[PDB]
Amino acid sequence: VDTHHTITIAFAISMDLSDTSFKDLTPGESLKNSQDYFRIVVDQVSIIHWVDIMETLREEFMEIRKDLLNKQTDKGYSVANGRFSPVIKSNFLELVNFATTILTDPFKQLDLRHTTTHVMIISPGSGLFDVDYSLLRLTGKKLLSLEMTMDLICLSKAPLHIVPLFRYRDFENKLHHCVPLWLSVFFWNEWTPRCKIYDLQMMGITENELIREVDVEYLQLNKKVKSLSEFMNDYDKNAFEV
Amino acid sequence: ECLPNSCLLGVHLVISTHSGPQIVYHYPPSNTAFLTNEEEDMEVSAMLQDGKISMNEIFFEEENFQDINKILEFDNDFVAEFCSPEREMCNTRFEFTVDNFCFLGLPIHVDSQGRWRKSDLGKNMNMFHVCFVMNPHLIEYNKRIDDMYQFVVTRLSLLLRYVQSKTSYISSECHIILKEKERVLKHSKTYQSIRGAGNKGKYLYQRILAKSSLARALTECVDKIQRNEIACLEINDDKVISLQIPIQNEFEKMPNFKLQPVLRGSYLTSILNMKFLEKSDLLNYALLLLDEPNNIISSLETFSYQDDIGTIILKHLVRNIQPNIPLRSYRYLITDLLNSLESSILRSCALHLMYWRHARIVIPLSSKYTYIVSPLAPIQGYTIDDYVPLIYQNSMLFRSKFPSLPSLPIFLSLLSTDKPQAYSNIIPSREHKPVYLNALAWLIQYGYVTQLLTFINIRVDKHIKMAVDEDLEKEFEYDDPEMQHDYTIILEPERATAIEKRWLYRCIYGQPSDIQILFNKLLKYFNGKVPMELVIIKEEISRHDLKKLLNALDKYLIEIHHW
Amino acid sequence: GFVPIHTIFYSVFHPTEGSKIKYEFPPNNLKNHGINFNTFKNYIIPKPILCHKLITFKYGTYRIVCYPVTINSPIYARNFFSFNFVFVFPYDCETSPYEPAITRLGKMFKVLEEQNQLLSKSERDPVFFDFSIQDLLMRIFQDLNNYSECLIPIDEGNAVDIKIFPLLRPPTTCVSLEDVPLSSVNLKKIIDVNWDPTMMSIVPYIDGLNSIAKISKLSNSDPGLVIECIRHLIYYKCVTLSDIFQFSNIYAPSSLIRNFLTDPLMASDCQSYVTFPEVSKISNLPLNKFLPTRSCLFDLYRSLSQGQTLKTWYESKYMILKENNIDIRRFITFGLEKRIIYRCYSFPVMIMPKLSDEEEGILEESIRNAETFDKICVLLSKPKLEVESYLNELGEFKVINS
Amino acid sequence: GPYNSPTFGKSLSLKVDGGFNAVSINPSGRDIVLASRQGLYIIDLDDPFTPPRWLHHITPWQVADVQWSPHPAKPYWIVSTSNQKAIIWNLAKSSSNAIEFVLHGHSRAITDINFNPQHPDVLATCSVDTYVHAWDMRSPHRPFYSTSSWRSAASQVKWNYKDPNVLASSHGNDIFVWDLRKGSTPLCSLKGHVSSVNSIDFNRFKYSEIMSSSNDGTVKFWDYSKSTTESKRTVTTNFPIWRGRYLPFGEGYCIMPMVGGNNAVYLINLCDDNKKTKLQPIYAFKGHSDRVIDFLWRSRHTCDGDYDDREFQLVTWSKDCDLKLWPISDSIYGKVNFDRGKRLEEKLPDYDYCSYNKEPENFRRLRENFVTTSGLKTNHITWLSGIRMNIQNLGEEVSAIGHKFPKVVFEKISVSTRELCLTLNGPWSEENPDDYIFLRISINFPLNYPNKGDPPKFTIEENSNLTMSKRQEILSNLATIGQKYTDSNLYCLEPCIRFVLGE
Repeated sequence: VDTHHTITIAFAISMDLSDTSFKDLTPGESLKNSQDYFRIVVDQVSIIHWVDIMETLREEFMEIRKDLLNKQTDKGYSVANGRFSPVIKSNFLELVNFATTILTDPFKQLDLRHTTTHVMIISPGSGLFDVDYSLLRLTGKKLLSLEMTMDLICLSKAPLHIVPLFRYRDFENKLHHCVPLWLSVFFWNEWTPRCKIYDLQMMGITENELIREVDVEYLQLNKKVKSLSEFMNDYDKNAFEV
Repeated sequence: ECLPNSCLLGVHLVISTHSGPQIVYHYPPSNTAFLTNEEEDMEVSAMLQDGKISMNEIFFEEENFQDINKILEFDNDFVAEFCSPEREMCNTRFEFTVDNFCFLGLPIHVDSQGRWRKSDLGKNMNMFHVCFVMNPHLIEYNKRIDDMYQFVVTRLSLLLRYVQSKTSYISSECHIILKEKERVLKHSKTYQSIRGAGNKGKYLYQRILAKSSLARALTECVDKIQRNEIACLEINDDKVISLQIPIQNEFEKMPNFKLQPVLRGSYLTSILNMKFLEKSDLLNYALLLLDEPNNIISSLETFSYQDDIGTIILKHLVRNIQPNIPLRSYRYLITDLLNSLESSILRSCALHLMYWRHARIVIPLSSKYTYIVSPLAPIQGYTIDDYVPLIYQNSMLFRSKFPSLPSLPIFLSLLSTDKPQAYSNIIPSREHKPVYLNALAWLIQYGYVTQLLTFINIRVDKHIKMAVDEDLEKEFEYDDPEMQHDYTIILEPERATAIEKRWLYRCIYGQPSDIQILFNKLLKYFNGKVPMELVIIKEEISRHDLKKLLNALDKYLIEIHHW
Repeated sequence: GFVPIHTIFYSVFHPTEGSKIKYEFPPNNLKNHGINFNTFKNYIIPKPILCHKLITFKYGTYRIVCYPVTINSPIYARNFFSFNFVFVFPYDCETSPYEPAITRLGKMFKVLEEQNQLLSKSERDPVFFDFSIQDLLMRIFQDLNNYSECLIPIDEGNAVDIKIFPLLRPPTTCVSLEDVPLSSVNLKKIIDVNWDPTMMSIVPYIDGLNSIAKISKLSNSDPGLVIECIRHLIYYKCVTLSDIFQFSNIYAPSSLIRNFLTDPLMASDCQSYVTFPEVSKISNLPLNKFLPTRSCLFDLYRSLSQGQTLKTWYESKYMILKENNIDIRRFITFGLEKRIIYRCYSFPVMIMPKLSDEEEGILEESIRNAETFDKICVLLSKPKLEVESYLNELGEFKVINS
Repeated sequence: GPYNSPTFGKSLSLKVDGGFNAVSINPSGRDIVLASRQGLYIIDLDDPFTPPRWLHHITPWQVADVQWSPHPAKPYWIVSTSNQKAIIWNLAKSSSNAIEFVLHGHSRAITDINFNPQHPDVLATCSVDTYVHAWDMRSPHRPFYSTSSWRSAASQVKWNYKDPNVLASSHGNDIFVWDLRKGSTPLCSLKGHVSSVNSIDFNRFKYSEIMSSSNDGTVKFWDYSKSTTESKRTVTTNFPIWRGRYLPFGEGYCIMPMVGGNNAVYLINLCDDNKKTKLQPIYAFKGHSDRVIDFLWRSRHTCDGDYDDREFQLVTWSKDCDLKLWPISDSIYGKVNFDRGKRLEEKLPDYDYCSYNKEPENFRRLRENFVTTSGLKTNHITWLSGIRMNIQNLGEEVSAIGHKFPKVVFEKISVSTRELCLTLNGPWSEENPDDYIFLRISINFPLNYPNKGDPPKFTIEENSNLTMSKRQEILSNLATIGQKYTDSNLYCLEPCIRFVLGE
């Protein structure tokens, strides 16, 4: 199209500092102990230097694991520690507020050759995010007061629920689901598997240790039945209830 | 997948000369989106009226048409370039995939000496390729391509090689196809008076199919393979070829209904065609026509051209057939027409009928046999492979065929609401017996009703064990509980040990000699695998003899009933 | 599982001598096996119509998978540059797991050649214009033949990350509301944070006796999403469908009833399965008012028959189950799970409170589709007797226990 | 004991079909494990005629490495890679559930696993996801040490024999030496290789010597106490090297090719003073029509230990599904500077010589015989065809006869105990000559079979269908045939079987 843009690419990392497993995380609650990082790869650079932009992006993505997961201990050596947060528990509203930092002041310096400020979020999730309620309210109030369109793009397949989906817990520990108006979700691409089961796709669970433990029940009685025929009749009468 | 799906999208006719490869006749001229998601007028009118031209009109609709010069987003010269390989890649399997389209064929190339076979276009042509385009899924690609190549492409290409070597038939067919293309595109004013490119191509193809015989063979092959049928093709007006992809409609073990779909009406039997086709006595069984006898005669007249001895014998066997009498009794039908030569002819004709979807093999039907309603009965579903239902359609057909009988719901409820007894308990009188046996053959041929066979296993209690221990000694204790037996199922009594064969022969201790003789002759079949209906037929015993041994040996014989 | 690669070679189009093989691991593997590159050189570097397509063809006993790439730019000689990372496999295998890997390898090298001109500059010859290939091919070959995985860095920001995944059959569309799901695995320990919320809700209710309509009502879920989640669990080979247990059902032995005999662990599992943990109260109820031996279980499994309902079978054999402390639901479930018995479905074909308009509409639609009693009972949320009474009110009907 | 083995001083080849990619050996020298996508095969190296024990674990990805546990107190443990997780097998457990615990570490496929020689309960795993994890088998839930190269996938991980907390890993072209108390920072980074390093190996005698082998044909010897850059020696070959290791005896090293090099394992002396030289091997183990994918060593010695007199046998596994045992001569023992017979500074470890190929086994249940076991062996008769002790064997004779007669059904084949039990249908019915009688014949072979004066013993099971006179006639004719064929010191099992049914 011969567009003349200025791209700005920055990484966005949330690091989990606890040793708790991700399977034990409750749906709706964010990580209590976390550290958030931001690696700006390419600054405000015209898109005619796309070769240099891609080179810097690939080099910094290859170096980000050594940058973050190799912490420095004061004893004179480095210990391989740290874990990236999952997408659902990631710092999504913090990333959006990091994006909206640069539009807080209307009277800033003028980019006299460029017009629109468009923010694209590339995520490996499927539009499901566990968020804080007060931060969600503040993020909505800030995004309704400035000229940005957060175009979230998801590198996973489109899920079975309506996207984007935000799950939060209220002041009474009550789970809620909401779809934000200001976020538009795109997906980058016969039956297609639209639900992610990682431990069965990767075969991460050994066959001897996910064998079924809980079985069919033991046919409990009613304490109102004195005959076997009455038990069969009461089972057939209630075989389709609820 | 057990559901039949011939994955064809079309056929080519790519020939090559010294000047270079070209294309001759391809069909259908439809686009990828539809396939994936004067005197000549009088002749073509007479051929359409007589049924000599069988094209598909949906391939030439306005929304389902692509230009004649384009084949699946490729040019004719492009396809003729990459479907005409070198001499090392010719006379062998040409498999070639372009993303989701597989170009499968067996190209025939002339040798270095100039002979087509080892025993203008007649001398310039050195290669022809009847290329078939398929789009199977990646999970069933090997299966679909293997069955198509084994059952259609190889046979058709070898027959074309033979007729080209002996007659030079494809050369003349290509010449008349190109001549008719030139005479329609550049001479006929009817072509210019027809509106729409699709209708122009339809008229052009009608003229080509009217003048060419190879075009009729290829068109009928594609139309009757995509429709999952037997494709009878006329070649050189002297030889016919029958092509099909076999249908999986027989099952010994019950397939999972709600995990792997299976054709509704499939035969859930332990007696199968494929157990006998792969072996190639079969004459101990009886045939069961899959359609009306006159329809089978009409289909079998298209299996040849000269009405030879084989077609006359096969027609005589189809005309005089009964599903209740074994094929060994039909030696007299071909002794008049001419182990033993007649038994061999009967076997070959039975294989010919049961392979080409004409006459299924069954145990000979009797009113004394227990018949149950199959789980695979065509009750649900609009058609055989859907996934007005089939129960009402077949009830209408049953009422039309038998108007003096209760309805198909009545018959299918009388056979599946009580314990499964013999079929003679539904027939009221002996005058109703033949029409009820015709109804039974109709029920079996439609997959509504299968047979419940009897399987016997042998069981030994503590008394036989103690008697065998006493006999071994010849050459708790304060109580006698009668509900604490020490039993034991001898799984294969032929390969029994010394103690277990003593257990079997102490089960028959005080019985008379006829029970002693019948137990010895039938002991090896008491393993839960041989149905007792086949033992009666093979061992030349009667049912009263067998029912005596079941009654005289009750606590020792395990009764197993399945199909 | 996965076929080993036979020969990997990198073919490039020279502007002078045409298409040629640049590098090939193993060395001289094609000439030693009788594979002549000049026979199929026009498919490795074809016309640009065939380029950027997964091309696979058969050459003798070998299957040759390639992704030809052609880049048109005035920097190169003859206004284009063409290469192909070509994989050779045996013919008698399945190259389907390797095709996305080869396609993505070709696309990634297309991106790299369009970006920084990697493969064209790697030739070290200025005739193509106006990091080692051989080491990369060796690493790809041995890592995919030894680990089914690779991580081979080719630059400071680029690496070849290939993992070969198996291809799975798609789930069927025959799953319906009346089917009960049986989880073959412990689904509570597979749940991580990436699961769908619907599937996470469905998991604590797949107990082997709940219908999909019952699971949808229990989890407050729409039945279509439950159907799709059960389909996804079928796709991973962990949930098998079954039938609603009623005493009006008709069970009959299958052709695999002899597998109760010819199996070293079926009968012992039956003994440990079908028995109550204690002396249950059902084993004290009259009909009207040690573990069980494997022979008893087999004799109970044979005695099922077509047209004889489970009520009649249980009232004919109730001292046997009472004395041996046998749970009839667990007995039937174990028989169905080992495929030694099957259910004969009941079909109400045609020739009490006032039923609602939508209720009578779905009843008429179920009747005109020849649906089973189970599907009608699920749709009306009613037992079999109420459905039978409503059908007798509507017309005369016959039942097929197929 | 290990000194009555029939396969240590002899050369032996076994055909193990199934596509096995990894192999490991018991330090006692008794068992050998082969790993595939379908599971584990445990073969007795003193009884190769018995079919190997199959432990089931189905995975679609190719297995990388298998490793026996060298702990003397835990001789039932096998660590095998199952893609991204390592599986510890308990051979005392039954074959249906032989997995004890699984190490859930790396995200990508585990590439190599090694045991610490000083502390055999410590295991280090390296993987494609650029991580080296050190595990403890006492607490096998999380690794006690994690380190990474962050750029290239690992190929091997090896422990130092002397210093018990130094381990090295090879990641592409680079070799990093890790100190277990120094975190992820490497002690040194050996960076002299041009192509990708395939194998790494420490020196058992020197604290700070490592040999390496890469795809360019270069075998490099390092001494990281002196200099991290450059090498003490550099040996160039004409083939890429897949596995290069130091010799367990003497001063020397053993490298094997990757794709070429005549597919022969090469043994090179290491006794001399940067030295870019060529490969001058002493012995080349010729054979192996397809490439060799691993090699092992089999060691036996005296139990008490006063002099160092231990013998070694090379075990190689190849892509053509052949498992070969190579004897080592005293010429090789002298060409390598190996002092056979020396007062020990420390006594050698003693391992139990127990096999593990045999199947192990242990309201209430009533004692019952539900179904006959006899109503419930072509794999054995096809496995015995691949055994070649390099008709010259009893098992080869049994396999040849089983392939010759498909109708004869074998019920018990035991070459080690020299007992055979075969079932057939023979025409020996006095009532009807056309009737075939099921016969059970049990055959016992002496240890001197088939020498003269040592015939096999034939016992026919008591059959009601067989008359006593016909049974005695058949037994006498079988004894006559066995005595007549053992008189010429030939083999008598095919004339006997062809006599019982048929002529």
